[PDB]
Amino acid sequence: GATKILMDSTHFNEIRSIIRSRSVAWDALARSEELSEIDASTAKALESILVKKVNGKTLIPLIHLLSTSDNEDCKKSVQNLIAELLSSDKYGDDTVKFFQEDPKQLEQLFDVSLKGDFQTVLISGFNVVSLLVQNGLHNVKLVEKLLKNNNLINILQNIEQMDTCYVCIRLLQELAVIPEYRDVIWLHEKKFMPTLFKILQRATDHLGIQLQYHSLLLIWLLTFNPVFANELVQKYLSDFLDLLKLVKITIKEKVSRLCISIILQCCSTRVKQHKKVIKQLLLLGNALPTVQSLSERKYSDEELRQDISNLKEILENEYQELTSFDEYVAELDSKLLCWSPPHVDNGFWSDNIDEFKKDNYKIFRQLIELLQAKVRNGDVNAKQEKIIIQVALNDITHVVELLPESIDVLDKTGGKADIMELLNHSDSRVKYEALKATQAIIGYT
Amino acid sequence: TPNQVNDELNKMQAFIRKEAEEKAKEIQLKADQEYEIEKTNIVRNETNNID
Amino acid sequence: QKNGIATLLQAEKEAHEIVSKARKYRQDKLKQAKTDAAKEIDSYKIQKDKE
Repeated sequence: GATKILMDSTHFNEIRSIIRSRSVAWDALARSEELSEIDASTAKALESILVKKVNGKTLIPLIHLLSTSDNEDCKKSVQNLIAELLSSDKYGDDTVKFFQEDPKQLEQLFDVSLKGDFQTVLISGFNVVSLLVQNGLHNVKLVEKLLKNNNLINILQNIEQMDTCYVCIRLLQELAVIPEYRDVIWLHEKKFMPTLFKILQRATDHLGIQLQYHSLLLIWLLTFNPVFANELVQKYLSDFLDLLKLVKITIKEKVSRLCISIILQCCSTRVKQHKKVIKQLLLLGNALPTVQSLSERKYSDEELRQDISNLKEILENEYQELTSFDEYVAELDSKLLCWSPPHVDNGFWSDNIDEFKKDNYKIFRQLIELLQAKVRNGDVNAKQEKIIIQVALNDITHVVELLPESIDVLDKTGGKADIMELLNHSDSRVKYEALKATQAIIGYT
Repeated sequence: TPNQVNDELNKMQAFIRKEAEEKAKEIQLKADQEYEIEKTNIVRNETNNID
Repeated sequence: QKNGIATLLQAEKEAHEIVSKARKYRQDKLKQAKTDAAKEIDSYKIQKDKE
């Protein structure tokens, strides 16, 4: 009736079909006086009224067999019929109203949920998770109770059973659907982190990717809160750097855009001092090539591709500055250079090496434009201009030495002639750098 | 057989329903984050002007 | 066979409709953001007048 989820995955469907297929007679229990005869009669009648009237009458009656259950099959069928009537199209919101009128009515129901065998800890928990974040009924009690559940602890932590793991996980995400109710889920998140890292490791190697997808979905939903996302990458760097590779290698773009948007949320400006995250991730995680290949890749969703370009741009924004290549860009834009080991250090030369030529050697063109402008006009060699043009000569020299295809431009830009005309200068240093660049053009012929 | 055909059709509608569900969810989350963010920005500008 | 074609076309219609719901929700989020900005504006004006 009102917000009935978890009808998507076929697992919950096969589970609901397997549990509700059990054979138990409420009339036989009424005849054997195993429980309340009135409640058993209402149950036997409701069974035939379901499988094929309003609720609230048998609500109190089912509680008799709920709070007190002599048989496990009785309670199992009770909770099964409970969750089935909750998601029932016939009853729906009416049933929800029975939970909405009295908040303490489902409290004991939640107290009787998640106990004993793995079969019985599923359905009662399904109805409980369904009610906890249902419509108007919200309690920190159900969260605190479910978080400390040791019966559900092994259910969610089961790496053997994928069905139980997926049921408990999807229920975890569904209960975290309200971020305000996710605070406790975020505090106890240490236990959910392990199964997540497990889904990530199993990811690195039918519908089996749906579990990892819902898990990554819970991760991104928890990253929605900048506080929980503040300790996100600040906790596990190991499980964090395994995102982009497995997401790119992931066929479906669900988990791909999930890891992309979650990691983007991790390095986001919205997170305090999130620069260190993207820094180490692009450093020890080699996210440069991953972002390059992902940006060169394709995506079906618009949001996935847009967030891809945005995250790649965000990474490339502070990655270029380490080793600041923009630092020289300021000197070029201001047309004033200085003494710095920018073209001197080989590492700095290797860092901005990839940014040297973008579109038709745009950066190289911007590099030769300054010297050419200091050549055809002006061209007065004293103090500043001399050391600046000399530094530009040595830098453009290291550049042409690095880029073998960078020669073809120097001839068409009039740079070969200005470099050769720089052979004879007033300063021995300018002539030395210019002769060095001359031998550099002479290096490959 | 045709049974698997209609089942495949229902499966297709199911896949589209799942894609649409995850999309709507992502829309709601993005709505929460964007609402908080925009409110924060407006609050920042207002706090600056007020100060 | 036709059931599958109709399920597929209706699937595309459901995907586009979910996308439209996402757009309407986004514009609505922007609207709620402007409204919250308005309330914050009135509160800031009240605080400035009070100061």
